[PDB]
Amino acid sequence: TLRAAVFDLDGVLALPAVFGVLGRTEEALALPRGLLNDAFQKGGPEGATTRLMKGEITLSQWIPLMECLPKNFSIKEIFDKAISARKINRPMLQAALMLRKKGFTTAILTNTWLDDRAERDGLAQLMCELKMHFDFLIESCQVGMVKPEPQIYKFLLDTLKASPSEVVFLDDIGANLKPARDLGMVTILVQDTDTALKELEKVTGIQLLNTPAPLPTSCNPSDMSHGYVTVKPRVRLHFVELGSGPAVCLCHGFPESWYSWRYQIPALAQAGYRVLAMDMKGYGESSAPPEIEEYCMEVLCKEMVTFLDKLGLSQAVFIGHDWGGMLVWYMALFYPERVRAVASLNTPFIPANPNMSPLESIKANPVFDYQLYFQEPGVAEAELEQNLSRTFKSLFRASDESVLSMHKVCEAGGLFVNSPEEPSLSRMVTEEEIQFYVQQFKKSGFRGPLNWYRNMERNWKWACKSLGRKILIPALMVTAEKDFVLVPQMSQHMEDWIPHLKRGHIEDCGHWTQMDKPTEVNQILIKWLDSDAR
Amino acid sequence: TLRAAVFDLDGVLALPAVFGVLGRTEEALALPRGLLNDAFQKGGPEGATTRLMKGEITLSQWIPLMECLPKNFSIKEIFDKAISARKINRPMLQAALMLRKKGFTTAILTNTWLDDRAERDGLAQLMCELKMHFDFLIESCQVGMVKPEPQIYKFLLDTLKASPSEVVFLDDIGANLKPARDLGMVTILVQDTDTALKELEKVTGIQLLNTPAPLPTSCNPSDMSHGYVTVKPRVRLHFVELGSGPAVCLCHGFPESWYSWRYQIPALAQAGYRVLAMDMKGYGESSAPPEIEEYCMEVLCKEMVTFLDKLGLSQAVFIGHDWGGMLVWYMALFYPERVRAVASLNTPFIPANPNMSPLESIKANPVFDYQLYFQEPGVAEAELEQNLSRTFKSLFRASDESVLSMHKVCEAGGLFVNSPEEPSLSRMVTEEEIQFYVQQFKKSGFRGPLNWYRNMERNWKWACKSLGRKILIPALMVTAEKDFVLVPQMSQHMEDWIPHLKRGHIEDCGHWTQMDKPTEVNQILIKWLDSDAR
Ligand SMILES: OC1(c2cc(-c3ccccc3)[nH]n2)CCCC1
Ligand SMILES: OC1(c2cc(-c3ccccc3)[nH]n2)CCCC1
Repeated sequence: TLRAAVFDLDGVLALPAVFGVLGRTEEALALPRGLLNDAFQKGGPEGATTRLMKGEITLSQWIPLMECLPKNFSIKEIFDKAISARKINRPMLQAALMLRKKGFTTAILTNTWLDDRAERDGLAQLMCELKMHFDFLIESCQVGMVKPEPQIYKFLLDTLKASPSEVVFLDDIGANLKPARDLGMVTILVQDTDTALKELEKVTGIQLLNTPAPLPTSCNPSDMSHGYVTVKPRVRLHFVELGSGPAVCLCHGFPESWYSWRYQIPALAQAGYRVLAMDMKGYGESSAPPEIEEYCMEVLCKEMVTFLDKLGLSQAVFIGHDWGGMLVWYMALFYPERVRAVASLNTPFIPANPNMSPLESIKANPVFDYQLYFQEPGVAEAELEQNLSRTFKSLFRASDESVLSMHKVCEAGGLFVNSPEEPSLSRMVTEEEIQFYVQQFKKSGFRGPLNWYRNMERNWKWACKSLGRKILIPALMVTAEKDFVLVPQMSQHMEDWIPHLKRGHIEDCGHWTQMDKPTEVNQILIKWLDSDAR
Repeated sequence: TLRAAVFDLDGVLALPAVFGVLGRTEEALALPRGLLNDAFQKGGPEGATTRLMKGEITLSQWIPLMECLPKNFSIKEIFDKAISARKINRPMLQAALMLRKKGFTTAILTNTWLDDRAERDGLAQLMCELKMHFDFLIESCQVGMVKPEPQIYKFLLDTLKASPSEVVFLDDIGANLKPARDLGMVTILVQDTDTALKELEKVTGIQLLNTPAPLPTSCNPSDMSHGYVTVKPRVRLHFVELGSGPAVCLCHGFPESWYSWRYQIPALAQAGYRVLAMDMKGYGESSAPPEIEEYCMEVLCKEMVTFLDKLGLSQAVFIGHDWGGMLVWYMALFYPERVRAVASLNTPFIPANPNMSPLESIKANPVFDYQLYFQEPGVAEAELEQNLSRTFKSLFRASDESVLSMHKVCEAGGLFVNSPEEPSLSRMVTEEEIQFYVQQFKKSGFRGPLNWYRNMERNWKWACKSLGRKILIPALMVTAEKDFVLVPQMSQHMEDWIPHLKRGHIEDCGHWTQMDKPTEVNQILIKWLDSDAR
């Protein structure tokens, strides 16, 4: 019985193989077969390459291997092209990801070097992306041992804390497979990925090939960088930070958390962006003052500006969902100099009606009756705080899983009057994911979050000041087909106020866009960021 | 008697003035005098410009002002050049900085616009740099009021919480000065900065002109973004983060804090870098496990790699001082792919002697006898923790202020045997700055920090593995003339191991480089970052 899987980097987790080059260089440059790729191996265990793979010398020290050849011949150039062409073998990583999800201890065992080239970042980025998905990364140059030497396999077994018979070992080199096999490990010679995965599938008894498209990488709260900024005495804002590049500020809706962006955080960071996933004022680890006025759009926007000020950021791309989407449009209208680009999921931009009170506007639409239920302080707090597990299980559901109506809420006397005491677990969320929201809401409750709805008149007066303005900065509107509150049609006239507005649309998607359709959200956002936000 | 100072942005805190352009455009393009600059003012209070300055419309909406002129004529281009040429009037900001340090309430009052141009970041950066140095920033487009209207001055007075006679008002426009003067405020017509400062000097009774060069901007701990990363169960690393751009990781020495970089943090962020000022393992808000082995170079370096991994950073420029400088050279030798560039202040790179034990090496040099005193667990902790204020006041001193010898420490039985109970406050530190270090050291004490010295044999064995390597990545060595422990001569042979090594040297500088000579440190580091780290 097996509980561990070991993968080689080159020719297994990363394709094309490092030595696929050479074979290609010799052929292309019409050089004698094997000359290059044998001069590279010169001296064997006492040679320059073994010293490099053991970490005795760096790649730049090794470049002068050194060793008729033409004028336009460079080992540096051949190796730069080879390392840069090498991309993650996605089906292989997907299989490793599946085995780990199924309880396996996963590891990368590779014959690698200490890269000190000017272009070393390319490989550093690749290793950073791969290493996060595995329990261990064993590099020859770090341990001072190499494949095929028997010592590295005994080291591998020690790190895994497993007997040889409990381990699968995948490698593209037969010589490096042999010591694993002779110790009693299950081995796979990797030629084409498909047959290697068929062999891995048969041995583990787990479906790896032709499996449904997996969900994007999520976040483990304890493995994140948590940031804290005091925006004013007694008001501190919490955020989760990941990646380098242009700052992308993610703003959640009601009754959410930074965790609502769990599928977007790794994806956007990987796309070349510095992600700042907020816990909005009144939520999670951010401060939750009791006063209603502390949650009016003007104060919330001013505090987001202070957040940028204190972090030393002149600009950030503002991506919002729900109430976050609303704030995000107001950041673009009142502080365009601080907004690099603006994007909203579900929340349209509707200019304020100066001739109609917001209470008149809300009463005119029956979908918005829950907003009137949210007006009286204490009422909705009591219902929502009564049973936190019930609250999140009832709300966080796909379009087909609906349990709550949202209509006639005030007349019925609550959101959960037609709802079960023990709602079933939605396909979008795990029990553990629900419990995270439960734990975050135990700190401050629903007073702060609900206060976002208690400034209708205040927000209306402030928004009326921007009635003569137009949003001329890069903007994106993402509509969700099955959002029965924030309907795609509500966005129809936005081009009148945002002429250069770009659009995205997600079919079979409910209100909880980020967790309902994570892959589609990431795809739309990355495409727009790369084209409009740099 | 005065306690408040108000400055205009244009033609006062920022030069050249916005309208210096036009006068220059008309002249250069041989257009009728005033045509441009009057068509701009068309309609007066009901005109397009007043609507813009009140925040009714954006700058891009205003561009089509609109209004024989040539083919190669563009208001967008004229305004882009004008805004980009405008730089901070450093002597004016320096004067504002002096008044605020002397107890004054400072404010910026400006007739400005909502900038939504593609090049809006330039101005956003300028405002971000200026606003941090003032109590208030009053923008016409945010308040819906403009200069010269009497309402903005009553608003100014309200925000300042001061009577007119307590306020100095500086402006380059006579019309906008008049309402402040007629209310009873002291006013200054700003033409040339020197006479304006002479007038400001006479009225306040504070020296503003020809004052000694001020210290760089420092950090107020409560105004910083504090980050926290768990590198392994029970080990969390704390850092202060400021700025955008390439990640610059600052590593302090013994017995320091992230705060030792207080003068570098704002400067490097302003230079276009993302500063991550660490609380090294065993210090401040970072975890301090008791075990000695937790502080060996191999573990500390591995944890710094995990820190980059969890933050989603493939690379960071590593700048270290003292023990931080040592770690930083080992990051370059063992993880070159994760180090964009490497810089050390005072700490030279000396390869390990494989034929001599580190205890033999330490005994051979009498300057290093304190390291032998630091060996026995509990001994140095007791002396250093006895009186924290005394510990920091005795250590943090300039080359001329020496109170401790560091020689014959073991024979004398301590670092402070020749030291006073109440040492005088060094010129480098304030009482408040000393108290910050006192408060940070109250959490974990000196066990963790001292354990950095308790791995001599372990560190020696690990360093011996890198003896065949060379540092080929961008590197900088900064020597301090009067550091009597980390002498500039100790660095003499570094070119043998780091061939492309760049150098910096600071005269009349002791061991505490960052606080001794902050201006010179910032200048050397920024110059090197911009040339070698991108
Ligand atoms: O959070 C809900 C919600 C979301 C909004 C909203 C308010 C303003 C703008 C956008 C959305 N209002 N209400 C969805 C589930 C139950 C209430
Ligand atoms: O912190 C001190 C110190 C600094 C170092 C050091 C150790 C290793 C490398 C560089 C410096 N060893 N000791 C300076 C004041 C009292 C001790």
